Amino acid sequence: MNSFYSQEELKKIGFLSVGKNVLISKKASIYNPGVISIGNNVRIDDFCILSGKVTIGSYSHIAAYTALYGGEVGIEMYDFANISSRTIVYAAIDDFSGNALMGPTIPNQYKNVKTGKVILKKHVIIGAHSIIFPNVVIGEGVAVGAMSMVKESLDDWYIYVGVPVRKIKARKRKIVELENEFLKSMNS
Amino acid sequence: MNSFYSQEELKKIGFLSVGKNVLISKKASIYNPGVISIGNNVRIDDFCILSGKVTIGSYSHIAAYTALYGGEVGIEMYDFANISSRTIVYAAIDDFSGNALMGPTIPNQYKNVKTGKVILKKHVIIGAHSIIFPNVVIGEGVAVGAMSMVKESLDDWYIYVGVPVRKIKARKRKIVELENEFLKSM
Amino acid sequence: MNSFYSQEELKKIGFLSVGKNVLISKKASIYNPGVISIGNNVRIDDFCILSGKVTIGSYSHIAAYTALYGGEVGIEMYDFANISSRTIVYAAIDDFSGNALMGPTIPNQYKNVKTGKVILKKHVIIGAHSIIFPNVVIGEGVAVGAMSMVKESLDDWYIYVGVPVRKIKARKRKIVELENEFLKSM
Ligand SMILES: C[C@H](O)CC(=O)SCCNC(=O)CCNC(=O)[C@H](O)C(C)(C)COP(=O)(O)OP(=O)(O)OC[C@H]1O[C@@H](n2cnc3c(N)ncnc32)[C@H](O)[C@@H]1OP(=O)(O)O
Ligand SMILES: C[C@H](O)CC(=O)SCCNC(=O)CCNC(=O)[C@H](O)C(C)(C)COP(=O)(O)OP(=O)(O)OC[C@H]1O[C@@H](n2cnc3c(N)ncnc32)[C@H](O)[C@@H]1OP(=O)(O)O
Ligand SMILES: C[C@H](O)CC(=O)SCCNC(=O)CCNC(=O)[C@H](O)C(C)(C)COP(=O)(O)OP(=O)(O)OC[C@H]1O[C@@H](n2cnc3c(N)ncnc32)[C@H](O)[C@@H]1OP(=O)(O)O
Ligand SMILES: Cc1cn([C@H]2C[C@H](O)[C@@H](COP(=O)(O)OP(=O)(O)O)O2)c(=O)[nH]c1=O
Ligand SMILES: Cc1cn([C@H]2C[C@H](O)[C@@H](COP(=O)(O)OP(=O)(O)O)O2)c(=O)[nH]c1=O
Ligand SMILES: Cc1cn([C@H]2C[C@H](O)[C@@H](COP(=O)(O)OP(=O)(O)O)O2)c(=O)[nH]c1=O
Ligand SMILES: [Cl-]
Repeated sequence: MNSFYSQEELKKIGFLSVGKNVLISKKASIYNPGVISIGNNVRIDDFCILSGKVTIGSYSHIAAYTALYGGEVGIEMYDFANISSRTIVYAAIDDFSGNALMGPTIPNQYKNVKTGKVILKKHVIIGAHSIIFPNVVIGEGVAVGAMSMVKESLDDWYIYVGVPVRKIKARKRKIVELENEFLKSMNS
Repeated sequence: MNSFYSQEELKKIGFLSVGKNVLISKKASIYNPGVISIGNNVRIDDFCILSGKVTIGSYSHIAAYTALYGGEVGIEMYDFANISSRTIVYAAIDDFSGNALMGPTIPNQYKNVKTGKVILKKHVIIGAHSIIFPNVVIGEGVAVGAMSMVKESLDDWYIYVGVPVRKIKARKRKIVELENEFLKSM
Repeated sequence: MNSFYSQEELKKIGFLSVGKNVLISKKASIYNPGVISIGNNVRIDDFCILSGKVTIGSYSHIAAYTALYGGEVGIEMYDFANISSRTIVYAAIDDFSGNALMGPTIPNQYKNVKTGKVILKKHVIIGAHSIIFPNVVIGEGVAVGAMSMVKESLDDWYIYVGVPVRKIKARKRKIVELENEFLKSM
C-alpha cells in the first residue's frame, strides 16, 4: 500500500507552490502550507511535520518522522538534498542557559530565541535520528552521520559524525558526475 | 493550521483534571485519561503519547513525538518544566541484564521491572531526542542536553549532557527572576 | 483505552500469516502486509511502521515509533525478541560516501544500495532510540543499549552500547531457564 495524497488532494492543500510527482503522506502534518514551496520529484513520509516557512527543491526524500520547523526565517533544501528518518531541523530554538524562560506557553519578551535560516545545499544527506540547529548552512555535498547534532555551519564536501559533529573524512564528488548524467538522460 | 482539541472536546476526554488554555493535539495518543492531570497553559503536540499516571502543571510544552509512560507510579512535571521533541520518560522499564523475561507479552512473575515515580522539578528543560529512566528526580532548573540519557536523579541548577549524562556547567538562575516578573504582570 | 485492531479487522489486512493474541495499533502503518508474517502474542504500538518483508515470531513487543523497513531481503525476529521505542531497523540503505546518488526519487542505476537480511535471534532486546543497519545478525540473547547504532553482526549473549556499539559485559542467561519455566506453565 501507500499513504500518499492524490494530485486532487494535493491541490486542495494550498501550498505556496508544489511541483510534479510529489508524494506526501496523508499521515504527515503540514502546518501553514501557504508558506511551503516544494519542487518536483519529492517524497515526504509518514509522521513528518512540516511547519512554518519551508522550501524544498527537486529530487528530495524527507523520510518518516522528520520534523522541519521553519518558523519565520525558514528552512531551505536545494536539489538532491535528502533527510533520513527521525531528523529534526529547527530554524528557531530557546535558550537553554537559564537566562530566559522557554517555549510556546511564554510570551516573547521573556525568552531569548535564537533563529536564523537553515540551508541544506545540493547533495546534502542528513543521516537518521539527527538534529540541526538554527542559522546553519550545511555546505554542498556534506553528509552527516546517524545520530548527529549540528549546531554550526558545515564546510562543503565532508562527512561529519557525532554529538556535536566533527569532520571525519572527505565526501567524494562522483555524485556530481552522476547528477549531470541523470539529468542529461532526462533531456534526450 | 492547528491540530488541537477545542475546550469542548477536552472536557469530554475525561481527564482527572485539565486547566485553561490547554492545547492538545488531535494526533497525540492519550491512554487512561482518568489518571492524567494537566494544569493551565500547556501545549502537547502531534504524535505525543501520554499513557497512565501523568501530572503536568502550568506553563509547559510537551513537544511533538514525546512519550510519557507514567504507569501506576506516575510522572510528575512542576510548573515551567518543558520537554523537547522525541523524548521518552519511562516510569517502568524491564531488566536488560538477562536475569528476567521482558515486555508486555510476558507475565509479571517472570519479569523484573524497575519502577519508581519520575519528577521533573520547576524550570526543568529536557532537550530533544532524550530518554529519562524510572525513579529519578530531574532537579529544579536542570537542563538536560539533546540526545542524552538519564538513569539517576540530577542535582539542581546544572546542565548535563551525554549518554549517560554528566554535569558540564551551572544553569543560570535568571529564569527565577523572569518567572516572578512574568507572573506579576499576569 | 487502547488503539488496537480487533482480530476481526486483523484478518482484513492480509498478512502472509498472523497468529493469536496479536495487538496491532490502528496508528501503526503497515505496507505490503502480504509479505509480513506475525506469530502469537505480539504487540506493535502506535506510530510504528512495518514496510516490506518482515517476519516476527511469538512473545514479541515492537514498541511505539519503531520502524522496520524490511525491503525485499527482509527483517526476521525470532521468539522472545523485543524492540524498544523509536528504533529503526534497515534492510537496505544508500551509500553515503559520495560515490552514488541516493533515495527513492532517483533511479536505481545511479544508486549504490547496501542490502542484506537483518536477523534478531531469540531473546534479543534492542534498547530505545536505536538503529540497526543491513546485513546484521544480532546473536541469540544480545542486549543493545539505548541510543546505540549497530552496523555489524553481534556475538551471542553479550551486552553492547554506543555509536557504533562496543561490547561491555556478558548477558546473564537466567532467561533461558525462565523461558523453559514459563512455557511449561502452559
Ligand atoms: C533519505 C534517503 O532516503 C537515504 C536514507 O535514508 S539511507 C538510511 C539512513 N542511513 C543512515 O543514517 C546511515 C548513516 N551512516 C553512518 O552514520 C555511517 O557510520 C557513516 C557514513 C557516517 C560513516 O561510515 P564509514 O564511512 O563506513 O566510517 P566508519 O569507518 O564506520 O567510521 C569512521 C569513524 O566515525 C565513527 N562513526 C561512524 N559513524 C558514526 C556516527 N553515526 N556517529 C558517531 N560516530 C560515527 C567511527 O566510530 C569511526 O571513528 P574512529 O575513526 O575514531 O574509529
Ligand atoms: C520545549 C520547548 O519548546 C523548548 C525547545 O523545544 S527548544 C528545541 C530543543 N533544543 C535542544 O534540544 C537544544 C539542546 N542543546 C544542547 O544540547 C546544547 O549543546 C547544550 C545547551 C546542552 C550545551 O550548549 P553550550 O552551553 O553552548 O555548550 P557547548 O560549549 O556546545 O558544549 C559544552 C560541552 O558539552 C558537549 N555537548 C554539548 N551538547 C551536548 C550534547 N547535547 N550531548 C553530548 N555532549 C554535548 C560539548 O561537546 C562540550 O564538551 P567539551 O567541553 O568536552 O568539549
Ligand atoms: C520492548 C520491551 O517492552 C522492553 C522495553 O521497552 S524497556 C524500555 C527501554 N529500555 C532501554 O532502552 C534500556 C536501555 N538500557 C541501557 O542502555 C543500559 O544503560 C544498559 C542495560 C545497556 C547498561 O546498564 P548497566 O548494565 O546497568 O551498565 P552501566 O553500569 O549503567 O554502564 C556500563 C558502561 O556502559 C556505559 N553505558 C551504559 N548504557 C549506555 C548506552 N545506552 N550508551 C552508551 N553507553 C552506555 C556506561 O557509561 C558505562 O561505561 P564505562 O564502563 O565506560 O563507565
Ligand atoms: C515509509 C513509508 C512507505 N510508504 C509506502 C510507499 C512505499 O513505496 C512503500 C515501501 O516504502 P519504503 O519502506 O520506504 O521502501 P522503498 O521506498 O525503498 O521501496 O510503502 C508510505 O506510504 N509511507 C511511508 O511513510
Ligand atoms: C508542531 C505542531 C504545530 N502545530 C500548530 C500549532 C502551532 O501554533 C503551529 C506552528 O507550531 P510550531 O511549528 O511548533 O512553531 P511555533 O511554536 O512557533 O508556533 O502549528 C500543531 O498543531 N501541532 C504540532 O505538533
Ligand atoms: C504505548 C501504547 C499504549 N496503548 C494502550 C494499551 C496498553 O494496554 C495501555 C498501557 O500501555 P503502556 O503505557 O505501554 O504500558 P503497559 O506495559 O502497562 O501496557 O495503553 C496503546 O493502545 N498503544 C500504544 O502505543
Ligand atoms: Cl520519533
